[PDB]
Amino acid sequence: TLKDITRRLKSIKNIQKITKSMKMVAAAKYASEQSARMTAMDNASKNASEMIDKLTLTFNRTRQAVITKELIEIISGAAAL
Amino acid sequence: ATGRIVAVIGAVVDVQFDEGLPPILNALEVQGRETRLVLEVAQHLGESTVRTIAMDGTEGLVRGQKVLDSGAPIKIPVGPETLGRIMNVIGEPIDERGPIKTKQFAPIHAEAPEFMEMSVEQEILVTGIKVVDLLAPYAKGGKIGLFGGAGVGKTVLIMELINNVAKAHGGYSVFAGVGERTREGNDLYHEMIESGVINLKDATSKVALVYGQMNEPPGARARVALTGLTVAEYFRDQEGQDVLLFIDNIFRFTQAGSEVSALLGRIPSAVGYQPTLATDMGTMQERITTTKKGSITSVQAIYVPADDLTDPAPATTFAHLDATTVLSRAIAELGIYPAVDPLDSTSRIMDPNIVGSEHYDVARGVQKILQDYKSLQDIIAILGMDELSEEDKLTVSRARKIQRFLSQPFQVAEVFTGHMGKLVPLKETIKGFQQILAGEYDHLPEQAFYMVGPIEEAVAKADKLA
Amino acid sequence: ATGRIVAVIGAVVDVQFDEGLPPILNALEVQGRETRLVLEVAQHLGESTVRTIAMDGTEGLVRGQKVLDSGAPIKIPVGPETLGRIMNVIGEPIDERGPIKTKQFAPIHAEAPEFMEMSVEQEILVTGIKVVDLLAPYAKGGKIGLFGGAGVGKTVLIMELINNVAKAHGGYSVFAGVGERTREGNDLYHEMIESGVINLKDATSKVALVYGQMNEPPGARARVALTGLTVAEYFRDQEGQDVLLFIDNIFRFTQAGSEVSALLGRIPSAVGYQPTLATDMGTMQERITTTKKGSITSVQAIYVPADDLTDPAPATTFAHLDATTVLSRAIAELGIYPAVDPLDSTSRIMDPNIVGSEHYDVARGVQKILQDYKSLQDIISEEDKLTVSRARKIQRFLSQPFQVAEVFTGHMGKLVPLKETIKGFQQILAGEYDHLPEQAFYMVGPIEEAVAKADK
Amino acid sequence: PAPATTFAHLDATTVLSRAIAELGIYPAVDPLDSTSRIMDPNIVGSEHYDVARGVQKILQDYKSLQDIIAILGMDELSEEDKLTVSRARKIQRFLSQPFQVAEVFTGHMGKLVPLKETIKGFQQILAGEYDHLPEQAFYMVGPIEEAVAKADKLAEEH
Amino acid sequence: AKLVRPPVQVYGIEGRYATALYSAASKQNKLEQVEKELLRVAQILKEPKVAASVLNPYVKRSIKVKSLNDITAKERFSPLTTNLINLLAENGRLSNTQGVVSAFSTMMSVHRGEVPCTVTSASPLEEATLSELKTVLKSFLSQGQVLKLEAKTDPSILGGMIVRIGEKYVDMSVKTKIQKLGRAMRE
Amino acid sequence: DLEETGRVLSIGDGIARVHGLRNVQAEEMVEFSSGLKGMSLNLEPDNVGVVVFGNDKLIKEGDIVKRTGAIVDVPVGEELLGRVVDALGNAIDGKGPIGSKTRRRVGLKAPGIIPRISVREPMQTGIKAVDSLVPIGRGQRELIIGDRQTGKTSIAIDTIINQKRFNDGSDEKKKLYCIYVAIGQKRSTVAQLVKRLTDADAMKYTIVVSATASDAAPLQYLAPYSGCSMGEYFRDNGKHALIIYDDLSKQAVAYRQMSLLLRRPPGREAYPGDVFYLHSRLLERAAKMNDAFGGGSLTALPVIETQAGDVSAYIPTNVISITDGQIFLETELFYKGIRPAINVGLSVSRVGSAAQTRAMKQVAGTMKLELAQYREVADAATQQLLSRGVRLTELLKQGQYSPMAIEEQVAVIYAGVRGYLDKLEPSKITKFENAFLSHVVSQHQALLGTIRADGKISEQSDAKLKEIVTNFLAGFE
Amino acid sequence: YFRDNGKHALIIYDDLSKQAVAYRQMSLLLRRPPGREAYPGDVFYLHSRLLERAAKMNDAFGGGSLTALPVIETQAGDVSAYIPTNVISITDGQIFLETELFYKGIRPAINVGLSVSRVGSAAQTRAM
Amino acid sequence: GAGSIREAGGAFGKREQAEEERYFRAQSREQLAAL
Ligand SMILES: Nc1ncnc2c1ncn2[C@@H]1O[C@H](COP(=O)(O)OP(=O)(O)OP(=O)(O)O)[C@@H](O)[C@H]1O
Ligand SMILES: Nc1ncnc2c1ncn2[C@@H]1O[C@H](COP(=O)(O)OP(=O)(O)O)[C@@H](O)[C@H]1O
Ligand SMILES: [Mg+2]
Ligand SMILES: [Mg+2]
Repeated sequence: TLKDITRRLKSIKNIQKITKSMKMVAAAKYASEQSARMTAMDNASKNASEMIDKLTLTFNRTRQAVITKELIEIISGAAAL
Repeated sequence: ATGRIVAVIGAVVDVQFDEGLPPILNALEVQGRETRLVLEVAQHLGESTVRTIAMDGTEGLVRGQKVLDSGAPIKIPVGPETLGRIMNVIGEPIDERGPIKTKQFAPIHAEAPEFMEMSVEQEILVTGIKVVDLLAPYAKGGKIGLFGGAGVGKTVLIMELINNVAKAHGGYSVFAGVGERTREGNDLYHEMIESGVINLKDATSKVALVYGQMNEPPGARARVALTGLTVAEYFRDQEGQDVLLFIDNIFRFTQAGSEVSALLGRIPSAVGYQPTLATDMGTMQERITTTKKGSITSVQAIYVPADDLTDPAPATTFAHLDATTVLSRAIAELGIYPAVDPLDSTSRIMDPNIVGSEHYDVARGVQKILQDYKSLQDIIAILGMDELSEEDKLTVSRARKIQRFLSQPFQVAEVFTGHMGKLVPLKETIKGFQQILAGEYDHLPEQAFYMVGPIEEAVAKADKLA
Repeated sequence: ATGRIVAVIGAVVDVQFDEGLPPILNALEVQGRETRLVLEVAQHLGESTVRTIAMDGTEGLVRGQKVLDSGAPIKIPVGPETLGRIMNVIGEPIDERGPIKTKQFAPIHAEAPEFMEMSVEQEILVTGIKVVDLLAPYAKGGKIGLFGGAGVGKTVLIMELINNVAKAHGGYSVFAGVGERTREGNDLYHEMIESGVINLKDATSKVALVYGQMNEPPGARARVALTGLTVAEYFRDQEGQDVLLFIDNIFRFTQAGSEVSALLGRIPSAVGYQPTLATDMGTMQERITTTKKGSITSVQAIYVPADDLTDPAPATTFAHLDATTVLSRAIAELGIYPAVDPLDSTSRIMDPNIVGSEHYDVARGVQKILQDYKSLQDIISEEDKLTVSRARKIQRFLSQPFQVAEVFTGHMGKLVPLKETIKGFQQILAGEYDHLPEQAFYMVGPIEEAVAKADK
Repeated sequence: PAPATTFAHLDATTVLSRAIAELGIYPAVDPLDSTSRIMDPNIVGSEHYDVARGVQKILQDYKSLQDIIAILGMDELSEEDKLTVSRARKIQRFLSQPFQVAEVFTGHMGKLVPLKETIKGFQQILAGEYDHLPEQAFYMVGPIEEAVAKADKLAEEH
Repeated sequence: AKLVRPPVQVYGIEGRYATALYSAASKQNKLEQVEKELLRVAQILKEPKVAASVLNPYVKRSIKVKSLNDITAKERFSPLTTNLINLLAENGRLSNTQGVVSAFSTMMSVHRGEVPCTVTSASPLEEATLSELKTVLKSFLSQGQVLKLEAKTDPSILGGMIVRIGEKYVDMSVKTKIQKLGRAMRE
Repeated sequence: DLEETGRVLSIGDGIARVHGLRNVQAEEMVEFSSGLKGMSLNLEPDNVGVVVFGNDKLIKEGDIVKRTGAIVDVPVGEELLGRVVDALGNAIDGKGPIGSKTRRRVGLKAPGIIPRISVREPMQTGIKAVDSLVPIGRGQRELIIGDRQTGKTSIAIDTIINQKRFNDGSDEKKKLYCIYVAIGQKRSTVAQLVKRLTDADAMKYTIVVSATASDAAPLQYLAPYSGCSMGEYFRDNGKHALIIYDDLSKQAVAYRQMSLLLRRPPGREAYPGDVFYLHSRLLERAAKMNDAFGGGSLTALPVIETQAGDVSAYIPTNVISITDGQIFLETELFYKGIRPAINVGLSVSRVGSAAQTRAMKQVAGTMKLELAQYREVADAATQQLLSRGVRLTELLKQGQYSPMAIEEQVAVIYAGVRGYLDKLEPSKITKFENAFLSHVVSQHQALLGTIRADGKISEQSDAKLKEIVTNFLAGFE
Repeated sequence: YFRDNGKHALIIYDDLSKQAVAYRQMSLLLRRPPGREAYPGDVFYLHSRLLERAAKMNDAFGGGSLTALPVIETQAGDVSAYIPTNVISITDGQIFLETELFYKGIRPAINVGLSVSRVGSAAQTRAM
Repeated sequence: GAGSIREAGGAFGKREQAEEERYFRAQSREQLAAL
């Protein structure tokens, strides 16, 4: 569903930004637990951007399919006249 | 009754009869052809014109060509003489072993059994596959459907079911290849000969074969499932036998309907499908049934277009099945084979009064822990494994062990893996999953459960790894 | 032959001919109009009627109005007298400088060159621009997708390509403004006049402009690319030149084809484009190629709808592109001109079998050092600082001053040869200039200029 | 197209949300999606307008902080931000109201809050005058005196 | 094969068959004869037994075209009319026949230059003013046309007369006059 | 004469409505006065719908259409070898007419069940990754699927070039005649490909059927079936042909255009309902025939282009459900420098494993197992698995336009899987490989020749290989 | 009229989404072939020939001008809809408004990251 | 996308809701007992 995918994309882009900022804060405070937090939030941001890329591919596929399905409905309704 | 062709459009042929218009579903023979070209009447268009679907290619058909009415629908030979033989959509032998010398012929169009002819018995059908036996067990006399996208393992699974169930079967068996690979039919034929199930020297064969494969025009692909049904219905009604009916692929039936629906002049439905999709599917599927005159166990492979499980054809097939095995590409790419989705496969004998409370509770617990792992997937995926409770970590560990243990090496899949195929009894399956659930193997590495048979092979593999 | 208008539905006109129907793609002149209205035949409907798409507005047309068959497709004036002019899709001057006085006309509908007229070997079109020639060179006869729009110097790059090809290779340029905004068309005309590419006084103009504006019906915007391509085809086949053809925008060419196909009543394909999307694009793009006489190289501004690269229009265009040049704003903010992103610009001929082992090795080294530099920028050891230094120098050295900008910046314009480019980046990579300061490589030509600037 | 076309024919849209009804807040009016053409300081007075805009702003800030709460949890928030979240949850509950027609759905009695009482109560929550009272004291009450009485009772029980 | 198109156009099945027959008849200079034959064949068509046999949908087209064939041979028609009727019977457009007929009729309605023009009045006006308008109107015509007047009387116009000369249309009625004055009064 | 002649009623949308031709057959080639040809698609009670094999610009209403009396067929024979023809079998390379005395219908049905036998003979591509991990047999249909510019055509061209060692030999049962069908590609690309094959001396046994991006959609829809008939001429006469369809995504697009212009109901992604049948009836004709039918074969290599690597789309899935396995080419591996960019974990060959030579099995079972373990891993045992997997991955890379004999692939994979490369650092594996091969080619032709003759590595030959690899790895950097 | 007579006009179309909807109604009822979102093939032509009439004349034509401020309502912020895509393609820039910025207290709720003016500083006084 | 994580549902929106409810039931307990 396009709306499901848009909600999930928004949620995960937000998670990505939050983990990125937490990583920057940890890399500031790193000047053993702080380095661990820095790497943990870095890996979290990497995984979030990975999921964002996959979900963007899915989103584009789904919106193209929705446009085509609506066109086909309109064309089929018009050809019945 | 002699008519003449007035229009040819692909697989659809309009025939004009001056005297004696033939009923719908009749077979008409085109005159002046080297091979037999049969047209099935689909519509009366008025003005003494009928619209028909061709069972072969319509190249070389001319306007004005004569057409004779046979007086009855397509009639195929039915009887014990069809065993060990290969016939096409119209019942011709396509194995070059000469004519099929049965005593009776049946029309491939018949009414489904009545409501008072139904049977309610529900014995279990043990296959030797752990995931099917545990989570979605098949039933004797039931309807089994194997869903799956392209290249996820429908044919490997149907050939494993032929290996496990059809080999040791007591009764007869019919295999209908509907819109599949012709080299797969050649493979199956020669594999059934070299296994002795088809005997080219006497009358000891136990399997009939019907084939209209993906090279055939849409009319043949639309009627070949009906031909296989007709053979199985003879073996059920007229001999009381217990029949196995393997169809691969049943989706192609529906698909072929689409291809002619355009040319038959019908307003399309959703996804460009025939407006008659559910009624056509039901008219076909209600004949594939058990009556109180005989049992038919049906295994149908169902192609899922573009892995879309809500496509009209699989979504409409779902309601016709007693047990469904839904293969997943995501599960296949993890290396788990068969790629059965444990949280998407169901069965109607998964009821404690039928499988016993032990089997029922083990299956339910496995599905619960897999669903819990699936719930945790998001947190695991972003924040990693370190942010879970020790209870969440324990459930993830057990769920991944259960995941790998659901995989299994098949005897028909050795040739492209080398690993010997394992056939696990039902009690062994219940026992092994019960033990993984109770916590008796929380020390073994999760790769020790991958591609083994019973739980003892898991312990042996875990030993060998260390 | 003379027919009469029998139907006017929007920009679609049905014309009935009592004798001698015109072939499909023929041009028909509607008679009795204040301005010239041309119809392009698209179908034969039967009953001596043809359906046509109009090249202008159809207001005030009357059923029964006479229409004249011209006996050919749309014909435009081709020749040197088209250089420095502006014409529309039907070959009319729209710059108010009088008639375009050529000796030869050419139909805008022609077939791609035969299989035996193709050049069997790929070769590089040298532009004299360092980043282009090195990292993502242009194939002689290829299609180049220019990404990046406003605020990155796309027009300065276009004019510099026109000037560099005219100076180095002796070939002219055509600029097809498909779906061109009239404001930006006027702006570009005057930018080209000031930078010297167009010259309104003598015969030394280097580019021919063909405009089809946004306020024109879909048929006009669909055929304006073929009009520009016909001018370019004259310059290639009759003059034996190495022509440039700029197409801005190519997505608008696709959209005009979509609108035309929807007006003609055709069932739309997937997403919504015309069912003939690939063959429209193909019959246009196959004419831009190297024959045995000359070549046409085409730089085509690409727009990606919804930033989805799998959209049918970009995905059908990308099948034809031989190179990609990405103008980035992050590179322009760094003062580097041209703003060509050095890591995102790609080329299919960047292959040791086409460009040579040395060119390919230099380009791969430059690319790896720039990747390494951004990798190090991520966290900000021993030689990490040396890669940082050499990558800063490489970045600065990709910049270059353009001739068409001399009246603004004052600096002189550099057309770097290809050998000089390879050698300069080779030497910077081998460490031969680790003593010069990094600001000595900014806005110079060859590497000799970098050492002479560090002498200061 | 039907609701989207209707929107331009109205003077004061009230948009009910399912995300709000599942919190238990009734009526499920979406505060950040409802609109009125008389929500103008020159019409409703600057006090009414300022209170309304402050409520909407603190609810939008609560939205923006909930992502941070999802990742970093609640204990790692600023003190100003914990205060924002507290006042925002209190304002959410206080927008709820028991209806006379929903007496069967809730068992509660109907309350009809006057205008100045509404402005005053929300101004007092935004000012911090009720930081010490729990948040379940504002759920399904009328005027703010009822929120105070409910807090006193909820304490006197436990 | 270049057509002889009629002066006025009719569209649809009626128009296509009428245009085909007009073109066929103008090549052989047999227009008046074909006209008289279509008048007669249409009045034959309206025969109740014949209408019942020709509109019948379950009668095979073979027997029906043979019936039309022999019942045209009983009339001794031109080859053009015979072939027209067989073409209509063979295509199954016999139901449109009279329409086709009238189409051809109305085609030649303008071939004789007969210009149709109806004069609506309030109450039936007498013949003196009628010949007056005869003469003053045939001034409205080009080379060689003759009037076809149909004096209609609807008093709801309560005065003046509305004259429709072909497609020209003059409104001398008093209702439009007074409404125009009233609109000038209010606007 | 309205029985062998018609007059175009209407033209436009690529389809000509023709009046007459009362004797024309369904799917028969007709010919227009303008020299163009067409296929009688829809016979209707009043008209014929004709699919034009060319531009509509050439046909006007009223134009006369004669009928050829022949269902659509192309010339076949060995007179096509070395020629570049269009979708109808007309030469486009300027070397005169094709001297073919045999024609064959493009729409013939595939051989049924009985005429076939299981695929047994190897079809040598010359690519290490393919021949070791994704082996192809003669009679198979192997899909080459991937994004744009990931190396698909390069795999096909290397196969065609590789068949030169066999087509020069004296063993006729080992020769392979190649057909390359270009469908919707650039014409310059096809000219460069023909030159690349002429340089490699590979055109003398290659037919190139070209329906490019500027050709009408019916020609691009027809080109695969013309090429398939040209290859069936060999399959049915005891010889062995290979055929590449480059690519079927563009044929599917051309067929969708033809269907939408005929106003047929669109389905998923506006494709017709019978876009599966379009490809299934074509790829079923690639078969291995048993010895009662000659024993010849026709191997198919359909190419499919995905968008953003999505292989769960409509046409990719269709062709995956038709063919006998796939070779997934990944963009991530192509950009990282791994070339061929074969995804060895997703690439499969269902029926080709029984066709691999014995020596290649001897080394490739181990190679497959070790690369699998390396995929599962990414201590001192897992670091050994990482080292071995990295070495094998570097060993599977290969240059372009240089395919290898099977014995040389065996030798190199041997050196890799037996462990001789484990102390070389990975960035030198490639270098070593070339060096090693050069040595084994110059000083040790007899070991290669005997491994070629046996088809297996004898323990004598295994000892020779061990000696040679140890002695070479010694005096190496 | 003002643009031609040396004077300067500004025009605000509030809004062009509704004009597109009206034109689509007329077209669908006239049985013209529908396209994406049932809009006719020449809805781009509609808005483009409306909007190219906003020009700046040179002094040889009086120096007058017409500035167009078309308004477009997007649904859920979807600027990839058909009519928003068309009018964003036609115009010289956009002022994008956000509802989140509106309720954050940022009013006028202009999104500065997304807004653009391709004229830019050439339309500013030197002080600004 | 200010409340995108909890308007999406799922683990990151349900865990957020649980965390908020935990904290504020704690605070409502330590606020009622101090009354
Ligand atoms: N094994 C290889 N080694 C080095 N370079 C290679 C290799 N294979 C391909 N390439 C390079 O990748 C380039 C593009 O690959 P190629 O054209 O063969 O594949 P493709 O997928 O068919 O591309 P297209 O989208 O144009 O059809 C080739 O020109 C070649 O330079
Ligand atoms: N049980 C299995 N074990 C190992 N590999 C399998 C198994 N099932 C499927 N596969 C792999 O997936 C491929 C597809 O098998 P197949 O059943 O023919 O696909 P489809 O679902 O289209 O019928 C097989 O060739 C095999 O490589
Ligand atoms: Mg299968
Ligand atoms: Mg290619």
